[PDB]
Amino acid sequence: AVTCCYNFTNRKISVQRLASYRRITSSKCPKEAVIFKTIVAKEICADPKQKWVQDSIDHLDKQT
Amino acid sequence: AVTCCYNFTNRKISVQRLASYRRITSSKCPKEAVIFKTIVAKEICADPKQKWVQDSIDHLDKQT
Amino acid sequence: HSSGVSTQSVDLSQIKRGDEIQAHCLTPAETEVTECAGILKDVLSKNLHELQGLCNVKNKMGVPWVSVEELGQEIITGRLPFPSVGGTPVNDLVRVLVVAESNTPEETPEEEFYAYVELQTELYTFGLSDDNVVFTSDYMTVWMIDIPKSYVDVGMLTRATFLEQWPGAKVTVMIPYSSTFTWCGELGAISEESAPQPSLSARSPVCKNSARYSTSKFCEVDGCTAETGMEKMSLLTPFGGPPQQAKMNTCPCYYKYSVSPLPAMDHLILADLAGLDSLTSPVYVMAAYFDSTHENPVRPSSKLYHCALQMTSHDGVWTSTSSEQCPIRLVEGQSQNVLQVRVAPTSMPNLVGVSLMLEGQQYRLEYFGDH
Amino acid sequence: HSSGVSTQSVDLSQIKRGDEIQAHCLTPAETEVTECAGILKDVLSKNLHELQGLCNVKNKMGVPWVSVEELGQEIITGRLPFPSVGGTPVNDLVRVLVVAESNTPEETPEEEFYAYVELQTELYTFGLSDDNVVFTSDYMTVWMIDIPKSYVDVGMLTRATFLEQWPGAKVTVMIPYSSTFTWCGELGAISEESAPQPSLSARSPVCKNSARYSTSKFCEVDGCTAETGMEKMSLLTPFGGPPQQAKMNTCPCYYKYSVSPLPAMDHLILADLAGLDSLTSPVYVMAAYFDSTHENPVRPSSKLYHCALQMTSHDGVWTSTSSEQCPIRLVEGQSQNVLQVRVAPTSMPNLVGVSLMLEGQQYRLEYFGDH
Repeated sequence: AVTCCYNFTNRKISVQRLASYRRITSSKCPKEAVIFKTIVAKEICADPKQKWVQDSIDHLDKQT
Repeated sequence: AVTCCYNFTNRKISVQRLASYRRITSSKCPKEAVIFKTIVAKEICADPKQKWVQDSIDHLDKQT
Repeated sequence: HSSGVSTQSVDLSQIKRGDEIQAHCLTPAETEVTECAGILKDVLSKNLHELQGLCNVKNKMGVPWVSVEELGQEIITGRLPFPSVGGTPVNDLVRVLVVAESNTPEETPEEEFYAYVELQTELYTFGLSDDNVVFTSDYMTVWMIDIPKSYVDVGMLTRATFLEQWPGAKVTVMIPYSSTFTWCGELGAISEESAPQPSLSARSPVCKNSARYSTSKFCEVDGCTAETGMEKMSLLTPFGGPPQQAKMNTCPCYYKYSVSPLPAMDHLILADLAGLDSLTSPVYVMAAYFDSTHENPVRPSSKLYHCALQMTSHDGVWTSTSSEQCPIRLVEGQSQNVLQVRVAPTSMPNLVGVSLMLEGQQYRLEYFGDH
Repeated sequence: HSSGVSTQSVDLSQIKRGDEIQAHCLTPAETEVTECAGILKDVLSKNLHELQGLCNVKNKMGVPWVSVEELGQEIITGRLPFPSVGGTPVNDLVRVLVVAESNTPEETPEEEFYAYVELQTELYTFGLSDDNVVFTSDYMTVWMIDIPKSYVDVGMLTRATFLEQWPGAKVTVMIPYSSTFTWCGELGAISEESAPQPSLSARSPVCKNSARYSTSKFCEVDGCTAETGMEKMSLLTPFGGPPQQAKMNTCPCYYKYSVSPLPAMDHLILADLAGLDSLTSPVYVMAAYFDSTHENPVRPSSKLYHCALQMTSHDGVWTSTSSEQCPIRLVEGQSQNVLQVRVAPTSMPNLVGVSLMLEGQQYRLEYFGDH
């Protein structure tokens, strides 16, 4: 039931294809990660430290 | 007319196939070398520092 | 036979000056033969075959005698099935031991035993000269030489030149991968006619086209799901192979390459071995990985590592050695007839390979490249 | 065009803070972007294209735009035709500069320019992260990163990911081979459909089956005798190629491998180039060799070297630079329309390769291996 991130994409995603996004919170998970959900219902692992991830987060937030 | 040695064989030769042997003496040559002549009239470059070359030389000498 | 794979325990304690050998002979210490030369004379004279006790594994292949009429050179050459990735330019040096010998002929021969061994790589050819000698006897020679680990791998060619087709003639290359693990690559001379008779040593790239594992897209097709417990086993042991059966799992590739959320797993089985109930020699499993600590993004230190574990039988029970560093570990599978190689999913990203060595079988699993 | 080979002189004296760049940006100095980051800001702001003046040679290939609908990633990837052998595990590090840019679109785009470059090798993938940035502008980014020279060679793959198919988009890899020579590998994006349009860059193994040259046996057949002056020339420039004509000689292989007495020669011509009377850019010739000084047979230091010479035209006359170390040298051939690459026969044993670079043509001559 629980899925985690073991690798982060070092490649930015067009904010035009990112539906939602949640943060990893489960204790069964080993890495702190931001999971982006695309407009095609696909999830991808990202790194919070990275600026494009953060900024992409300021957009997803200031739109709801 | 003058030929020289630019590489020495690191492989020993059976004293049973070595006819004669001469030393490089020409000034037009860059490396100090012992040239072994086989029983098949073929020459090979050797290294004086090496013991098998020297010993192979003690045989070729104490037989004439 | 003229070829095969063997294993034995290596207790340095009960090996004459064992510690000393491993220190000056198998470790890149002094830049001269003297130290090791003087230790071998003491040891090898009391026992001319002692060095065989230092190999945890021995992999031998039968090579045809190629002759050189013109010079009277009987030559044997071969490509050893190196167990793991040698290293990275960033690694240090390995001090390998080379042994050339043959059976002592009951009839005094014409010339004195002789052998010239040279290990060639695409660029440089390391030729064991006289200055490398650390021991000599009527029918045996030992050389010592330091080589950048990256060079010791597939590609390196071994060539031994003799003046006769000595009986029982063979060359050995002792390669220490870890302070406590030594692998011996041996070449045995066989008749001119005979065709090369290798050992059952295979090399398998587990993640061909690592791009395929960049996401969870093919997970379902590959059969790598929380359901099957991320297990997609393939057989490694051929149809004629020994009574033991080894297999590999490719699902870890996802955990090494995926940027898609994957099933949380306590561990991951990289491979398993069946038939321990009948096996009588230990089982070794070496792992090649990169250190976890991160480095300066401006200068990524790619230093490769190796740790070898060993599953042995004590009074019929099999147990595994362990390392507080090693990313993998050996555990008993279902019963005491099955052995498992495990690892934490978080270790995968830095795992390069693993090699399974047991009586008559050797497998080199690569988690990179496509060949 | 979408591909090609260029050359120009690189006078650091007349290049803003040139010395400083080459010192902190192209030399593996500080383990941080700060120094180089602060020099680029001063220089690149006064002139955003200054770095182009540091390349003595530029080799560019046209690569198709591969798209990733799902993520909106327009990606270009390619394998640069590296001029020479990178190095040996025994070598040190090269600090390469990477530049990603595109044409400034007259119409303000939706998102900000973006590019993620990563250089992958069979083992590790060096990805130019944020921590590697040493410069940024509206439509340009510069990264800095140290890599073990042995890694920079054929095998290394270059990949640039953008979010759009930017116009004039291209990635450049500045590789300094010697303190005074820098080679720039460039990737230019072309239409999705278009097929890869490389440059006239070839790699040629001059001594295939080096065994063939172990003795003078095939000398007569090969046409390598004191008579012809040890010259067996083959054409390198194809039928459609530029107005200049380059050729290679394979007779040196004997002087590199032979253990049979060979004809004493003052020098040996490795290659020649015809058509200088019409060429308007300099000609460079880089050599890759091992240091002559001998090393401990117990630990053969295989440190590779590179020296690049340059034949230029001054008032119509062509002259060559020179090095008291470089094993090769450039001399005018018959006339001023012919150029020659020479070397002393005694240098051959340690010569690994040579590369001839001139307007529209690049050739990598290898004196080892069979591919």
